[PDB]
Amino acid sequence: GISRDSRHKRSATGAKRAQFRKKRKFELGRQPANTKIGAKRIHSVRTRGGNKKYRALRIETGNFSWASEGISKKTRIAGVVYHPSNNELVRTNTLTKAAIVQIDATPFRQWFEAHYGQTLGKSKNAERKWAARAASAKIESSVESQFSAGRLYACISSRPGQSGRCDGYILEGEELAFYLRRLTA
Amino acid sequence: PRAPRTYSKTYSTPKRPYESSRLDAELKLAGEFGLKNKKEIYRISFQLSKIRRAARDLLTRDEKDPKRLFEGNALIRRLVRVGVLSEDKKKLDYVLALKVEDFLERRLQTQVYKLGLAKSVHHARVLITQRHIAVGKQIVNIPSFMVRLDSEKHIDFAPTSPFGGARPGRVARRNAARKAEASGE
Amino acid sequence: KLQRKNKAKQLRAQRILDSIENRKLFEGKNGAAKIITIVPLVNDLDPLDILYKLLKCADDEGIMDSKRIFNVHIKKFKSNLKIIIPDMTNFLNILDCAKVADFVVFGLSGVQEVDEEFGEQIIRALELQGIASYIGVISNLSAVHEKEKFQLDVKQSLESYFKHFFPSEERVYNLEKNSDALNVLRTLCQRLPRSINWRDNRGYVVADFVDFVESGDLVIEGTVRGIGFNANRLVHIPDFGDFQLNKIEKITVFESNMNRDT
Amino acid sequence: ARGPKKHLKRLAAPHHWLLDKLSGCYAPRPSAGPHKLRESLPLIVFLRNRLKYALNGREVKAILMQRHVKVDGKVRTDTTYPAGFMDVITLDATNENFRLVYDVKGRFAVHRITDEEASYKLGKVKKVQLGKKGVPYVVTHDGRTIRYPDPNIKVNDTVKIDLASGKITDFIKFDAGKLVYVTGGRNLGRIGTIVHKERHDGGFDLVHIKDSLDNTFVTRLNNVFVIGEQGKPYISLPKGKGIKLSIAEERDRRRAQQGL
RNA sequence: AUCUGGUUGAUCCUGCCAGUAGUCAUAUGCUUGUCUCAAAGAUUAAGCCAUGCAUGUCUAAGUAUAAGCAAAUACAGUGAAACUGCGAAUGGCUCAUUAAAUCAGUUAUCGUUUAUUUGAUAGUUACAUGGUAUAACUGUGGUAAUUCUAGAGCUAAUACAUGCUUAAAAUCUCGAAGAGAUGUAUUUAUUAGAUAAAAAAUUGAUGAUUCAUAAUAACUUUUCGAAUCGCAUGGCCGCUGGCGAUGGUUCAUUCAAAUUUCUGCCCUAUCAACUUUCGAUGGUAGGAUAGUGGCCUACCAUGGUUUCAACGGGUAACGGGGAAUAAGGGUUCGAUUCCGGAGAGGGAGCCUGAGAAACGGCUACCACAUCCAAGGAAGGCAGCAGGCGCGCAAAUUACCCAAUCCUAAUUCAGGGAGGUAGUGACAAUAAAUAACGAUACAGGUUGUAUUGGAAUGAGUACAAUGUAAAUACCUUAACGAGGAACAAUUGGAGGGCAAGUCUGGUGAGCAGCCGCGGAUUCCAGCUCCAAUAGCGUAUAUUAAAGUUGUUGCAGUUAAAAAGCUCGUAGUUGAACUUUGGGCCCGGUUGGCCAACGGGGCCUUUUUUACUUUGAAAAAAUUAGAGUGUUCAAAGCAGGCGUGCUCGAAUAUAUUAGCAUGGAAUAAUAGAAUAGGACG
RNA sequence: CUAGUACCGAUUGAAUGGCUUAGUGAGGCCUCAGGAUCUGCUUAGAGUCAGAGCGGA
Repeated sequence: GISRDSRHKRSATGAKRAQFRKKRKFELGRQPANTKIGAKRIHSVRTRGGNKKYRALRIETGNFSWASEGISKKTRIAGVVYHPSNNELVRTNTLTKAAIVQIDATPFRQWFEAHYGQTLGKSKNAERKWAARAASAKIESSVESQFSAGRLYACISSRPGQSGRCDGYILEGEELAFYLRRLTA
Repeated sequence: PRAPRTYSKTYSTPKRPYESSRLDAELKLAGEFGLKNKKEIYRISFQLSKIRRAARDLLTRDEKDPKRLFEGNALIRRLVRVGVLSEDKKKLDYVLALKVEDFLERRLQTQVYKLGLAKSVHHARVLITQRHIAVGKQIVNIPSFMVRLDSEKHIDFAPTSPFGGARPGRVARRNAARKAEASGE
Repeated sequence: KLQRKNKAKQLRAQRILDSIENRKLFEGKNGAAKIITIVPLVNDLDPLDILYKLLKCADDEGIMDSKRIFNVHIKKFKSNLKIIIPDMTNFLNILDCAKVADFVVFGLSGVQEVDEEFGEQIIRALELQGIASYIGVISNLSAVHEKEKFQLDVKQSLESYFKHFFPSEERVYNLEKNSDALNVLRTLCQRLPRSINWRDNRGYVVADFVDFVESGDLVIEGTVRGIGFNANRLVHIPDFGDFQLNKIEKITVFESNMNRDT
Repeated sequence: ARGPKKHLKRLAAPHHWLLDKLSGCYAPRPSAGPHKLRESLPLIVFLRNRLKYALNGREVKAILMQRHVKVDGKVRTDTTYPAGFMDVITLDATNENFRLVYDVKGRFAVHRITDEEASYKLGKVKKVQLGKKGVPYVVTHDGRTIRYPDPNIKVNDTVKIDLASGKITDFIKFDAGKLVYVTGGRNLGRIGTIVHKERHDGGFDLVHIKDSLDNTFVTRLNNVFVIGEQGKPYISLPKGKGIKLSIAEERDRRRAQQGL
């Protein structure tokens, strides 16, 4: 099938090469996953040594990190908005590593308003905790203004076709400014 | 497959076939020592050739070179043992002065003549091939056997022959029987 | 390099096709029979012992009678054989029989050696008229058994004698051994004979049957083996001289069209 | 080849086994085990060729299946089990113990030892590292892994192991003035003391050795095995003490003694 | 190591030819007695193949109700079939393809996978669950046909699928107490993994890491954490216990695999420019893989190699260890016993598995080709033996697991792998075909002819030995030589080149070369010479050959200096810089002394080439030490009293890489707008 | 007359091989679908009597 051999290429001088040997099994490749947003569908593939890979086909939820707050939540993925390698991936809503996506914000708000006791837009045990934390309740304005619409920008950091699952982190600082310019341009 | 058996050729052919002066010298040796072939002469001159090649090589090495000491002493020791070189001439420069007659003189065929027992080199050869001579206990039947200096004391008729003390041979027995039978007539 | 290789390949294709064209004549029961003749060089032997020991190794007893010509098909090699036995009383009839054979099987005796006044003269005469091919055979070597090394001593003597007349051959088979007799049978089936130059430039046939009609019109049926026949030819029969054929048919008819030699 | 190879043709076998050329087409291929193939000694070669207790390969198997032979205190029955340097072999019947150690020619000697010394072996430290849950361990040249080593032990040190229980009882640091055994290369089988070591970053370190006749030689560090303090070997040495002799010296001794 | 013959009527040169010797170089002709040893369908056709065989396997220890056999009421000995597990990816064969490819020496994984062996390692989640189950078996059948298989009725597991049980403490979150969480594996994001030195307003390793390892928040469609087998029958008053077998997570180890750094290859310019569309060179992101990388995709830049020979063409080209030829330097060869690569008629694809792009596995196409009831079915000898074809050119359709070793659940089964015998003037070692008296004659104890006792194996054979069983060798009772018919050949006799003024015939034959003959060269008979169980011929190659020349040729007149000058690549290039003199130590060798080597002190005191020493360069082969195989070629053995004991050395191996001592010879750099050194 | 040696060059006679234009394309593998059959649970057929509905292969 697909082969990863170097034998078929020209040499660096430009010379053409003759065929040395038939294709070996230890140098094969396989076809892409092209995973889409949908409802969970995962197959598995038997790899060298008897190990396993998981080949995600359809996915709908992932694990995302609020890195400056230090917490992770499971949440639903809404769609693909920008991709550095190829604009066709945006049209098709194909998920790969380094895609930029929007995610449902509500699990993070519910955490925040309980943890700091303050709206993001009752008993002594609670008030004492909020008072200690209150010094850290400030948040980046470029992030906070997103919560009115219910969606946040995030970047995919796992490889879905190799591991079967889609994980990432929320855009947070200089990165957020960069992609906002690219995205409005 | 099993490892190869090694073998080598033991004689060399003179490079000019009809050099008349050489033909005369060879025939005198064969008549003197009772040889059957020129090959028996070629064999000896082939051995003598290699001894000189080795000795001549060592003489390029300085004295007290450890290799010249070790291998030079071995070669001299080994020729003295058979009596080809006198223990007076026990020095490496004299090895270059040996000649063919020094080796032929040591063959069992000629020693059995010099000791008596036989009465010509032609008579001596017949006895050896017919199994009458022993060296120590062992019957020997090869004329070219090189007699080492220790063995000369122990050359004698074999125990299992006439001349050595056994029963008369097949023809003597037949004659006695017919005459005895006729004497009964 | 490619066209070098290509030429060599398509040349080999011709050679191989040519080898088939030769062999098709013997290819099977639909093909022609091969003519074998047995000639014992000593009256001690009786030729029926020779043939019988051969037929055993065919491994079909349905093969194995008031006659001296036999037609056999051998299933084991899909081969058609005709055996002719001459009458060993008529010296001249031996030459005539052997003159038509593809294979002559020489029988040798381990017990009694060939006599110069008769036995050798058979061999010498056959060589000088020419022989399509020859095989040396022994059938009775166990009659001098003491140990088979004593049999080998005799067999070596017979081979040295036989090779004097036929230096192309270096083996004489012992039919008392199954391996040899099978080897002989295989050769007769599989191998092609030499041609005979003076014969094959003429046509010849051997009679399967003969019939007479009214001064006569003698009918013969058989198989063509030479260069061929034409109805306008002339035909020689060795004991009787020349005669004219009037018709031919194929088992279409051909007739002597009188625009012919006389 | 499409996978591992099961056969070893004769002539390709290690030369120090001293097989003859002509007795057959093949040689015993060592099984996977504690020691590297090229420098192990299969049990069949020990029992048959050295001790002469067996005439055939078949008779060797008849011995092992009675469970007479044990290596480092455990019974073994695989004919091609790879014993190696510093192992202890015990034959209970006959009441004999042997330690595998090199002659100065670089061959495994037949060296007999007392019933006391059969309790322990030496091991060279190949690495030291933290395992899971943070437990440290050491690895020896014969592939043992030992939990909780003393924090002083470092690579190239040598360690004394009790064969029962399998626990460390002593160690010696790699340092100048120690005795060493050479276990590879052209100088295989010699014994001497460390003069000094050469550092070569990104390369191979070299060690300078001096023997008791004050000859000197140099070897790669990988070939060096520490065996004790100066003049105090931790084990009994084979006959001849690892002193190399020139060919002239050997000839003189033989004809002096053997030649009277 | 250093030859001889052939160009005038008469010579000396240049030049080539003829002769001579070797060949683990093949073929072929004549001849052939003994012992040891031994290659063998490579060359042409990687052409085509009848028939048989070449891979299976069980222990005390996975599954037994054979309606098998043979003699403790669940069973208990032995054991066909079948399920399960493991193996079949090793071995054996061949050399078609292939010219920076394969390969050799030398490196790297901080860039990755690994059945098995060996050593470590899981208190965290019922006194024994289910057929979503079936083979062998019993019984009813189909088809010309194959290792074809349908319908029906039974029953097992270490097969398949499910699912429990065992301590205490600490910490964190939520909330007064309480309640909840925590093993290991997976995926992501954060945190620790320190370090030269002092005064005021706990911590591992490396040459080197985002190493090893630990901590926090979560995630998984939910990995693993014993529903198993043999033997033994103890301790405490129904509880507790021993020695083993087979499995299982992760780490290390062993047998391995993949990729990779540096330098090295035959002929050709009647091949000078080549690569980039359709990846050519590089950058960023992604996909795919066990994993690095244009390996592939999107976007972007315009690069990469070359007269120090790129690119193209040829090879009757698999690479290397090696073989023949010995003054030295070289020339020619390596299909073939060891190491590495590739292939199974030609191309492509893929299942199972730790491992295959497998062909004694499967699927398709192309080319061949087998059986048939004409509906269909089946195929791969460059495994062993054998056949056809080809050609100058190559063995038996034999016996056996006794040795060497390999595989399996295994001491036991299996192995055309391997061994034994047959065929065998490929090559190699030893070595018969006669010795000695008398008489007569001649000679100085040696020749030439009638005559007599002794000696022996070739061969045959009782026996023992040999061997898995045999044959043969080694040993041996009996028999076994007088033209000792128990009878040695193959080429020559002008010269090169040993040996005929012999004799008869003749006026087609001989001759590598010069020549003979209308006879020393032809033919026949005597005699003589050479090598000899061997000798001759053809073809290729090496030496003599200084007719390929670096060592080491030649160019006025013999083959060969270009009409002439300029000039890039290439080769080559003047002299000069610390020299000399003192004073200690000092090893080796020979007579305190001399020579030859070496170290220290005093006297103003950048980068390469080259050479020495060392580690490395598989075994066999080569050179070489020891040892009475009866000697030898061989082998690695074998000695000594009649239990004791020495061995299986040593050397060589261009070049490239690594470590180290030297400073002659030959290159390179430095302070001149000082922008220099010491400060 | 015969033998020997070659050139074109007609048929493509009648094939073999390389390059190339246009058109077509077996098979297994990955993937979107399909669902002959088999089977678990469930209000409910009887003291197997159905039906329905929710799953797995």
